[PDB]
Amino acid sequence: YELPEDPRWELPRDRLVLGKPLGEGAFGQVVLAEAIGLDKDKPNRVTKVAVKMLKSDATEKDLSDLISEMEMMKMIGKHKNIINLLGACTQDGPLYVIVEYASKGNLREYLQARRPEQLSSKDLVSCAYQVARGMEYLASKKCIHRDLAARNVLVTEDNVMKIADFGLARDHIDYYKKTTNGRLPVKWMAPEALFDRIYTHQSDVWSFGVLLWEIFTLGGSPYPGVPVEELFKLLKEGHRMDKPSNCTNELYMMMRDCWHAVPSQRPTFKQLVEDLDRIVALTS
Ligand SMILES: COc1cc2nccc(Oc3ccc(NC(=O)NC4CC4)c(Cl)c3)c2cc1C(N)=O
Repeated sequence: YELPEDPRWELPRDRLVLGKPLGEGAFGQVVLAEAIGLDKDKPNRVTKVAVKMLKSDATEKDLSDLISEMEMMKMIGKHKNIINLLGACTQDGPLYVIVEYASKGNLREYLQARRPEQLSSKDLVSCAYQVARGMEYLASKKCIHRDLAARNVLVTEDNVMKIADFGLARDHIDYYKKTTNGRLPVKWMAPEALFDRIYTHQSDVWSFGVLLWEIFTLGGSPYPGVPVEELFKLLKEGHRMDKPSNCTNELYMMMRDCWHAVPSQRPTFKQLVEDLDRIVALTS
């Protein structure tokens, strides 16, 4: 275990004041932290940051995984609407990967806590637009998410949506095994991805369809009370979820377009961004 230094991102450990943990192990031992002078221009400023690290009893393969994650972020590059890499502590101690902090939790929790401040109809659509922008970027950089969901969209102090866990490789996951927090991850998967193991930017758009439904149900659980075996039957039968209560016909049509049985007929993020752009413009 000897990691190579990268002076682009390298940060001294003495510049990193660690803090309370974040988000229930959902992202693999993350903590709140305070980085003293990330920006070498203003070196006397603290910045609130998130810091992922390896677990108490992590394996040699877990380290391999965490490095790939770090390098992935390096390559993909910066965008407002994704979790950006800020730095890392690689030398003379455990690996710390420092990323942008998102004060107001994930999107599911964010929406649930703000059920009836209010979110204007505009806020919700604005929020959906932002995720589409973030996904357009990732798509432009050949990056397939594979698990796009409100659970993996974080929200900042400034209410900016930041996509997380995009990329994060692996290779036949168990459909039946749940998120121990209380979630069945297969319900976001497109049929081609679910059945045939074929992940594409189109399969992500299917998931974005489900994410839209999540938004306009203020953190609603999709296919509630439907076990795995039943979900298979439903998707096979061409079943699609009902329109949310607070959700226009235009937006529901967008969901349905995202849930088009034929992958190539689904709209691209590029298109979704443009449509959402226009729709945000006309909303209270
Ligand atoms: C308070 O809520 C959170 C804020 C967070 N802010 C930043 C990063 C977080 O966690 C993450 C979330 C994701 C990643 N990693 C990636 O996004 N990696 C990308 C390349 C695959 C990392 Cl390091 C840390 C946060 C998690 C929570 C929370 N309640 O769970």
